[PDB]
Amino acid sequence: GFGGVEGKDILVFTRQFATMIDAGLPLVQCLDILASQMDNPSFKKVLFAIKSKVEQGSTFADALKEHPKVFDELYVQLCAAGEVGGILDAILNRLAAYREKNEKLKSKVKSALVAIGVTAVLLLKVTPVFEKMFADFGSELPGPTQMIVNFSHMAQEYFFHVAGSIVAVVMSFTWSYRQPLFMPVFGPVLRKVAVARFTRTLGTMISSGVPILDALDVTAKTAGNRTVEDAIIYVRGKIAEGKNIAGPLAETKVFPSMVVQMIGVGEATGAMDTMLNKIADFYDDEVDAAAMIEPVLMVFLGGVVGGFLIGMYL
Amino acid sequence: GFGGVEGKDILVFTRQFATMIDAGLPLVQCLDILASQMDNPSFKKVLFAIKSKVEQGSTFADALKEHPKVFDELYVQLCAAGEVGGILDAILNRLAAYREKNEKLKSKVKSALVAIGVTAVLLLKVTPVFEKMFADFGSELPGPTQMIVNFSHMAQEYFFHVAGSIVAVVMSFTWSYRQPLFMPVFGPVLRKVAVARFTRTLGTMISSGVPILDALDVTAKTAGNRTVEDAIIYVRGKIAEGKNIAGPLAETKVFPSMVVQMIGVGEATGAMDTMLNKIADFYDDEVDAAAMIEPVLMVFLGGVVGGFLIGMYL
Amino acid sequence: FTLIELMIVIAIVGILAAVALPAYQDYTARAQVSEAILLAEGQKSAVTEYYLNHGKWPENNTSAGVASSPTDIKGKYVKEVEVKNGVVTATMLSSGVNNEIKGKKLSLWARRENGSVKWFCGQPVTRTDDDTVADAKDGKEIDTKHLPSTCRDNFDAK
Amino acid sequence: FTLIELMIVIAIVGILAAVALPAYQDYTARAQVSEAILLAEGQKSAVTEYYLNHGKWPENNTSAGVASSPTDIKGKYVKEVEVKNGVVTATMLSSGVNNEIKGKKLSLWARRENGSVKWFCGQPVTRTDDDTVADAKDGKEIDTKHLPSTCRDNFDAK
Repeated sequence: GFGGVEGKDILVFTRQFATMIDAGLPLVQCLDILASQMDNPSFKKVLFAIKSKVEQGSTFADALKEHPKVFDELYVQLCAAGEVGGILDAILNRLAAYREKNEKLKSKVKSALVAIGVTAVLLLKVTPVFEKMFADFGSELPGPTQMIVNFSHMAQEYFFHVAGSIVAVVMSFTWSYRQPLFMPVFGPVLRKVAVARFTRTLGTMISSGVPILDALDVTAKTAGNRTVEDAIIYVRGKIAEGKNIAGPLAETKVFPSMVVQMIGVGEATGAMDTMLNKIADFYDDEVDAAAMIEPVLMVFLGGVVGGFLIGMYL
Repeated sequence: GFGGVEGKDILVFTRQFATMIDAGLPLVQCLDILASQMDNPSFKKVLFAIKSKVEQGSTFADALKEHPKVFDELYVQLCAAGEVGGILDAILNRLAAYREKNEKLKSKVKSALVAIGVTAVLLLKVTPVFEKMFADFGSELPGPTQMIVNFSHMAQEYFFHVAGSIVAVVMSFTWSYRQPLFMPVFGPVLRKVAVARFTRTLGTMISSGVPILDALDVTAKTAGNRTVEDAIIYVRGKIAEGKNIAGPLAETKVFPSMVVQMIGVGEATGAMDTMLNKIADFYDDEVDAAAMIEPVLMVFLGGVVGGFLIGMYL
Repeated sequence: FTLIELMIVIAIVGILAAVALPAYQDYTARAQVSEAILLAEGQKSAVTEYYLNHGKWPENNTSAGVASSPTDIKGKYVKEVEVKNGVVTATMLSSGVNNEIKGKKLSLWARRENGSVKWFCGQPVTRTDDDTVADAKDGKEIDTKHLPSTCRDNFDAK
Repeated sequence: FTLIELMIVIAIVGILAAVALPAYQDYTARAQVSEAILLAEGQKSAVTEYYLNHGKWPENNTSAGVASSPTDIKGKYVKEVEVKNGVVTATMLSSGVNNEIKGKKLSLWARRENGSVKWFCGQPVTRTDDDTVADAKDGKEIDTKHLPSTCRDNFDAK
């Protein structure tokens, strides 16, 4: 018996492979880099073993088959479908987006059938069960009827409470579904997520040995947010013209003073790889902290429960 | 009407004065340095004005009196008590520790009625509500009584469950209050805080113009953690013998590969001041952000809930 | 950083007890008085018979044919019950009762209906003549708030 | 963040009073009617004797030899008791009673057994002949729900 790896940790590693492979590095060199940039041993250890099979000439799909407890049949088949069709790059991008959506969805049920499914049944009916069970403590409560009425009339009068229960359900479903003119002012710009991804990708390609300009040309093709893609094309154009990396960044609001000042050190130090790796880890942890997706649950959780109980009493 | 300054910003500045004054720099030169190293204008601006009074010959206590909205009566009196008794150095160290405890205590109530208050009620009773909900689903559960007993006996037998609920509460309160044989292995070593303080102190004395070795001799007397003091005495001893600063650091785990690589660039560039200032501000921001403070919550969260449910079951 | 759910819920049960304190404290007193009333009654029989058979109100317990000793008609909250000229007064003990009702009392008295009598229940009264009583005004009467709706009778109720 | 134990427990006692409200309100009314019945009875004696001695039902209170004035046979919840041809009706006061029973009444009537009579208790009735009465149908009868199991008699009960 062996377990997989965390949702976070699959995420980081699938993202960073998709990024390196779409950069045109050799698959074995992609594998080496993410292993060598890893913080947990179990990841660095596996990825050396996956790479060891790839250097014997096996496909990535067949190399991941050595860890079926970590990469399930659906993951390998996605890889292998990409390898068979000549689309390994775009299926890894798909898998990275998949792993990101999976981790975010995990944090965000749990915060405040897997665990998400069992916890989501369990939260969706907790209250409405409470409710039915206070309303089953005997007869002649607030709002009931006597049991001798005809059933249809008894059930229709309680319709109030059947309704307050369904509304309670709809609410906890909404919290679980949501929760996992200046025209340019209205466009979605770069977020925290998109800066964290950028920084990880660049930290990744620099630590591997790619120059800054080669890493930026790859990244400018793999950036999801259009306004950031436009930002990064401008940063790369500025750097390729001979402007200093920290100065192309300083023109764009999305990079704080600390980010620019830290990058500006990294330029003079030949340590940009790592400046970016520490920036990226800082951002990835700020991202996963960012907490209102769990407090607003609980607001609607007990607020609806209490609204039911109040409802019939009155 | 004028406001004070932030808890963070009093902190940084009281620390860095205590550090410079305990170094034996002249008080006016201490004042100049922290003003000249400041990032906010309002701080650099005041500290030029406090220094302007000190160069007219006034005490630091009487110079801070020009900003009574920033340095309260209790702060000045501590300074003035230090100045009257010949202990200005040790009362500034006390004030720096005070300001650090004040900022940390501020972040840490406020963090998460705001959102923290609403989320903390909401987490503290979630479980104990679930619990009362499953135990209100009728009669003749695990451990109950029949309703016809006398109330006092019924309530006393359940005392088990009333107790398992309170314990559940105490636990989630502990996680919210805390959280905001190899004998040497058991000693508290250097933390993030202690590295951030060290780096700020050194960034501070180098930017002011002190050499590395003069700054290390002061710092080795003002380091609070004993194991770090022992580390820093070894770093200073190595440097004074003619070993290169990055090489004395590289022997000690508390300095990452990059802190060392960055310091190693600073040695060859004559920019150790700039390097240390940016290292320190990176660390100070990592400190105030700060991942095990959230995983251990959840351990006690569901672990206590489950302990209750099992408790009456049996 | 965290633990406020345990701190607030221990402090809402604390204030819940403070709000439930005066409710249980008059419900409680009102309960201890309802007995002084039951101990006072059931002695109406003796008094009624004595009056109808003789046409004069029983002067004291012995006359009424009841525990010759007032203190022998006590209870948990009742320190006694004395018959004074047909008027039966019940005294509240000093131990085991509210706080503003101990050592306090009420009275039951009757009136000639001619062939029968009618009983009243209320705050302490003294008998003047065979068909008239008056407030035993003195300061030891059980406060109106502690008396049932059935025991709000005035000295001149008819 | 915290305080819901005080808020819910103050709101469960509030709703507990609302559930305990109708129980105390019919237990209460049912109690106020049980007396109209006691005031009605004890007047059976006069009526019985009058009938057995004369063979005719007493026309009114005075005939039956009772407080010549109906209003003189009142109570706390009883506004009076009138004897109308052997039928004794009790009226519920307007003050101090439930709400759906005030100004409402019941009747006690008897029937010749020949040598003796048997009494009935139920909703208001009128006497037709010496051995027959009928529903005093008019809308002021105390509702069946407020009447004891011993006072559910119909106009033609034998």
